[PDB]
Amino acid sequence: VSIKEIAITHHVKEGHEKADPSQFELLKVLGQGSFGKVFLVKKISGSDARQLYAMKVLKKATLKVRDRDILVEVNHPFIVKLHYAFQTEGKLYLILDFLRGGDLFTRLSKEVMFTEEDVKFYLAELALALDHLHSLGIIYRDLKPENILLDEEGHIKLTDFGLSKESIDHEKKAYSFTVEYMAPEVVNRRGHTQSADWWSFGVLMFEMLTGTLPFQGKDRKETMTMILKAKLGMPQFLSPEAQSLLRMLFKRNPANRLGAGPDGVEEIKRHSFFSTIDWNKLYRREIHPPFKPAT
Amino acid sequence: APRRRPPVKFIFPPPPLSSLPGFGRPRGYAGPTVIDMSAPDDVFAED
Ligand SMILES: Nc1ncnc2c1ncn2[C@@H]1O[C@H](COP(=O)(O)OP(=O)(O)NP(=O)(O)O)[C@@H](O)[C@H]1O
Repeated sequence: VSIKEIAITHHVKEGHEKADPSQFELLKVLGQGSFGKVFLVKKISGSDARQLYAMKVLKKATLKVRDRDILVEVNHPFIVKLHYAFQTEGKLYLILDFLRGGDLFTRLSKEVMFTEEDVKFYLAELALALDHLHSLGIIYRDLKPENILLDEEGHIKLTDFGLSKESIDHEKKAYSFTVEYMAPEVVNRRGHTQSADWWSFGVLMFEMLTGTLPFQGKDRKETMTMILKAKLGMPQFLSPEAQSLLRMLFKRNPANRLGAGPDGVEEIKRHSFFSTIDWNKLYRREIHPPFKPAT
Repeated sequence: APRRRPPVKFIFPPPPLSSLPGFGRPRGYAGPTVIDMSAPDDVFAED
């Protein structure tokens, strides 16, 4: 059951030059997260001079790993890559890939009308990224649409890789208190298991295909009650393959959930829903995304 | 042709769940119908 906390203090490609605040120039604010604003920075020194990066500013960040650098191992085709990490004046600075494709939910909203096969492509790339973190013992924990971005080519890019973060004092909230994608065990505070991510995966699949969240409440308290006790009627516009995957994913006992069996993620890959996906070609980014961002 | 799918639009930077209690949202699929609060292991009722 062993869990190890790795504090994120400094990072740079092995044999490369470590970065510091003077080497970046701020350009704009990319977006607003729970832990603060995300910035666009331009490297002004070194071999990657003129390159654009995304920057997060935190008090500290740790990576919880259960069961080569971990920051290098988490590198994946569909996960943001951390290029630099440095600490200054009691603040942690994360230099990340600048994701130029925008978020998936805005792209889907721009289309308005799309097919299940369109959403299938993004879910499949999302599934590979989640399993890669699972393979190294990392849990995504708090998977939400804000973390699901696209790159210039239109491929999925997760904005984080399971980091446990603490915001700076300026961003600090008075009450720490998102439950909509949380698994029942998480609501029960029974522990966050790797099957919890596949529950969050299912809620995203439901929301992307239906446009609505499966459990809707007025406040945090009510929605938590719905996650634990609600029985839902399957939307009938969904395909039989999609309904089957949702039913296998939406099981309140973690052990009954798809992906928690002995084969693990290949349970989900082999499902009837993802039948049209060539997973190896998908990993090689040789399958074109349904929508290109530049349009 | 596959089964007719609903028009899907999202609000990015989703508004917080706590706020906006009675504000109506634009017309789309209302959501899954809650058949009961039986707390069954299988969230979806079998067809
Ligand atoms: N690498 C990036 N490139 C471009 N935009 C980014 C990047 N990372 C984050 N953003 C933008 O900033 C928003 C917030 O990022 P996010 O990773 O969700 O922040 P956070 O601090 O981890 N809080 P949260 O995701 O709610 O737990 C995203 O929805 C994007 O719009």
